[PDB]
Amino acid sequence: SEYMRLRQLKRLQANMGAKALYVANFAKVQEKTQILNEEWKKLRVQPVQSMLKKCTIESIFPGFASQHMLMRSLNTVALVPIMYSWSPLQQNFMVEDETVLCNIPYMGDEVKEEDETFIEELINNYDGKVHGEEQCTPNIDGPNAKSVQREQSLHSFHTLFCRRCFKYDCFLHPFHATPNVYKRKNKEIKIEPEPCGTDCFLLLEGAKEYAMLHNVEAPSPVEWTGAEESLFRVFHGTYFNNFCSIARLLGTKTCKQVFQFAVKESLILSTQVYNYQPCDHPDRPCDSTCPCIMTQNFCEKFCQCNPDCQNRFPGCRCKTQCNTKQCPCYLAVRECDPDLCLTCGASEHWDCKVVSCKNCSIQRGLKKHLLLAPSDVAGWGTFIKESVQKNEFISEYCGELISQDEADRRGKVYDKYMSSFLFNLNNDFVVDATRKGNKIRFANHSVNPNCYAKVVMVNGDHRIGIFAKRAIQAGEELFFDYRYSQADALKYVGIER
Amino acid sequence: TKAARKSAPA
Amino acid sequence: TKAARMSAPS
Amino acid sequence: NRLYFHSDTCLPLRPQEMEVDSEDEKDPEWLREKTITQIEEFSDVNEGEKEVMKLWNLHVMKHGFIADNQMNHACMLFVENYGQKIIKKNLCRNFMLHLVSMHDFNLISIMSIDKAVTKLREMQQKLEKGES
Amino acid sequence: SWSHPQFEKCKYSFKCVNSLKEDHNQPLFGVQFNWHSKEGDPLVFATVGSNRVTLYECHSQGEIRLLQSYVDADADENFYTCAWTYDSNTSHPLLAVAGSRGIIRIINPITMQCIKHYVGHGNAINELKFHPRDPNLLLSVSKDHALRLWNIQTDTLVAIFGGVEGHRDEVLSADYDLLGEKIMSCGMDHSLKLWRINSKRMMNAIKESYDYNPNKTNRPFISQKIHFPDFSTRDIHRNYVDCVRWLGDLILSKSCENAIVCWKPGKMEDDIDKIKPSESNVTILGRFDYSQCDIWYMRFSMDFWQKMLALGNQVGKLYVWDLEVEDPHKAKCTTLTHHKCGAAIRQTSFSRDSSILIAVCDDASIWRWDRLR
Ligand SMILES: C[S@@+](CC[C@H](N)C(=O)[O-])C[C@H]1O[C@@H](n2cnc3c(N)ncnc32)[C@H](O)[C@@H]1O
Ligand SMILES: [Zn+2]
Ligand SMILES: [Zn+2]
Ligand SMILES: [Zn+2]
Ligand SMILES: [Zn+2]
Ligand SMILES: [Zn+2]
Ligand SMILES: [Zn+2]
Ligand SMILES: [Zn+2]
Ligand SMILES: [Zn+2]
Repeated sequence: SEYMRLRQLKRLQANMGAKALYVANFAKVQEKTQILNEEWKKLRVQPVQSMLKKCTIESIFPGFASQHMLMRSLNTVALVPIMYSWSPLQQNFMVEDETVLCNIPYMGDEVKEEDETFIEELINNYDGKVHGEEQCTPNIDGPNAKSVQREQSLHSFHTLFCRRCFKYDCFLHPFHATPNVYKRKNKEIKIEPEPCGTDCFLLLEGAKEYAMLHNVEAPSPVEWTGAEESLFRVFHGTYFNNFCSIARLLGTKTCKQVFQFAVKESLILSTQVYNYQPCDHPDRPCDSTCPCIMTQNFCEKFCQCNPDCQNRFPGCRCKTQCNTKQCPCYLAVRECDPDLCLTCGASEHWDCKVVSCKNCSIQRGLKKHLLLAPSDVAGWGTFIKESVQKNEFISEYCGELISQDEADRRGKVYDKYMSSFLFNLNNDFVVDATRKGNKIRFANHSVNPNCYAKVVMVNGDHRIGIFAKRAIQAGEELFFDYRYSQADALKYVGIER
Repeated sequence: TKAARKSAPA
Repeated sequence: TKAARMSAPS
Repeated sequence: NRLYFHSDTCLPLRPQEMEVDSEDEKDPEWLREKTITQIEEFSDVNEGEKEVMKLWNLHVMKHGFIADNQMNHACMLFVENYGQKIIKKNLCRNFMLHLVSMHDFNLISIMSIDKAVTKLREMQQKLEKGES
Repeated sequence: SWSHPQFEKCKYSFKCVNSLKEDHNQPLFGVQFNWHSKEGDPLVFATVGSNRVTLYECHSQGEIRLLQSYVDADADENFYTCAWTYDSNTSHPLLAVAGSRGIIRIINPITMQCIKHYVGHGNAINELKFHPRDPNLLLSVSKDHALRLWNIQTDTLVAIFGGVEGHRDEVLSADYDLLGEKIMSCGMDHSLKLWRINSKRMMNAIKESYDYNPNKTNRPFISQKIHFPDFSTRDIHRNYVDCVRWLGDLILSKSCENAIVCWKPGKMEDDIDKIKPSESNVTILGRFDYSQCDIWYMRFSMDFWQKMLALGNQVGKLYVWDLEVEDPHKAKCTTLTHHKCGAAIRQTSFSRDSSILIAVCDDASIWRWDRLR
């Protein structure tokens, strides 16, 4: 009940430490300022002396007469356009919706009721939330390693790895709440024909028979560390009864010792586009309930459906550059899959200068060298270093990947400040090059542009590509049609050269 | 609720 | 509510 | 015919600088620091798993692997480049777990695991020979 | 004005000896005493406001004499800040000025002409600061959400502080610590961020900026792009943080909430240099309560010895606190008022000897307060 004395006790403890700190710090302050003061006494800087349009400085205290001085003009300087800070990106960076508005955007000190209303409705989009408003498996390589199950030893890898990006905790895709992704489809089951083989398990009586039975004996005494045991369960799930190899991978155990441990363990226990998300309905096939069929997307190499699924896009058998409607991938508004398109050369040329399949540009990041300079139309513009021919890929429009709600929340202040970097990708996502992006973000709007945008399905991801509408000469500024409404085009991107 | 102003109103 | 966005011909 | 500017520092471009592109980079240094600090935030993941994941992520970022067919090469390329640091940082067991996980994900074969571990051991003996 | 009753008045006392008014009648946003003035030489200060930067000389019996007067050719220029420095080689004092356009200009008052100019900032410059030990290193905070560190000897951009973990909105102020090892920055995003410049990366970048010769190379000077601060907090103030200054190892910061807070990163015991960038704790040592300072862009200042702190409010009142106390909650205050001073005080400045305190207002007036012997 009388918690007051313990709360006041902690206030008292703090107040004493604070005065002790403040005093000790003030001593340091006086010590470092004496050092700076000493360095000052060494230098002899020249005193500033007295000195078109005049200036008059009037005093308010009687006894001081008004002063006049003829104003020295400061030379004209070259001004560069406005630009807020941004970070470079060559691939979209996924971003979670914000709960609390960082701060109220400053926009003047005038008495506008409509402006005060705007601030009220901005806060309401965050739901009144504005800042300031009213257990772990121990390391197997370490000394503290436990004897653990395969599923448990691999848990972090299985959980955090992105099958699509090939990276742990990727910045693009959300976590695959289905475990079939890390379930080996084609099992590698093998047993060595001849012994490895002085300490080979095949020399043990009735051992080869047991090995073929899973997919008696003899005792021969080994001390397994917890780490050795855990590594065994991991390798056993991938190698199976190929003890010749498991022993080789352990290194710290013989083929017979590994086999004897395996036996011991065996006696235990239509205009709109929709986002793509891989399907995983392990019993029912790809039907009206499958997310892929629902969202009008093809099943991909990442889908967990049966390989002989009709919904899966098959790639192409092209012997051309895949840059015409004659290529199925191109026709479907898709970049060639490096694991399906095996005839056109999309699966190779990783170190080559020329690529044989011209339907790879986005996934390979084969963008042209863009130059930044002040625009002839508005703000900063993007200029092409070298001449490009018609329909040649120029650059992907990269940026933060945000939700439609997050886009409207951000867009609210973007449109007030009269500048936006939002670009609709699909019904689920908006690419926002405001905070992170690349040089193609400075492309201005033109009702008669030299570039065009196209959202392409590139390896299970929608990506905005910017291509040449006609042949562009070197040094030209790039423009594309923003496709705003008739009204919005006049409101925000009105200037036409 | 209210946005901070850099200068006085009138 | 809907803020301006650049768009590509679908 | 006009004065160009650097996209990073808003500073201008001397004529002799137009041959290099500031954005000819798949893995910006902020992006690399971002993966390292995000992997470190995992409370539930141990020190060894964390360190391996960071190295692997920096490796795929540097090279920009996009196809499943590149994964056998990527694993060998990883032992060749980061292999010295794996032995040094005592991470061979966690690397083997990473390899097995790639196999479970249907990205690599048993030949890949065998090859990779053989190269790691071959270069372990090479380091050992030099530390004597 | 706080929870700890102070009955004794401040030991320092001041009297108003003069008030000037510039003809342009626009807010005077900045005032700096040239602390590099040689001992015995007269006290010289500069004021920025509108498109002008004029210099003044302090004399006995409250006389303020008009030394120099400059104007930008550009009518739409509005200067906000200034910083004094000296040319190491020639020993001429230089004055750096910046404002709305986002350009830094270095003025050589000895030669009466604008020598260097730096254009690069994406928007307005809210504060300019020189490194306390390297007079060529100039720090500029900006409305573009970034801080830039420039080497004025080689005209290079040493580093840009900002990006992935930088300020989300305008950077209003920043300050180097005593020996220029770190910077503490603040802004509209209600946050204070630490940036260490004694790190291997930064020390090497400064060394390199001096070695850079454009004549002897084809490539540009690679500037460091620092996206991650060494500490960040949002738990001190609940509004735009417009002023920050180091009190040795502690921080003094203010928002538009009528208090200057004395805080430190980490728990009470935690040392500044052992602070992990993940540090989620802050400690409040004290507060300096005052009234009517509800508008943002009002800067406090200290003397050379950091013995006293001065702040002006929106109604022309000036507060001076004696920082040489045992408890920061018991700092004595002397409040200076004048019947003709009622404009918002934008900034204050003490002379290096601390004998004169100047205060500039929104009505283009200057106020001279002389410390009583
Ligand atoms: C994607 S940004 C283009 C880069 C921008 N000009 C800059 O300097 O940061 C688009 C914004 O630039 C401006 N803008 C782009 N094209 C324009 C045009 N044709 N006329 C006027 N303003 C334009 C508008 O503020 C628009 O919302
Ligand atoms: Zn991914
Ligand atoms: Zn064997
Ligand atoms: Zn399906
Ligand atoms: Zn399917
Ligand atoms: Zn599917
Ligand atoms: Zn094809
Ligand atoms: Zn194809
Ligand atoms: Zn192809």
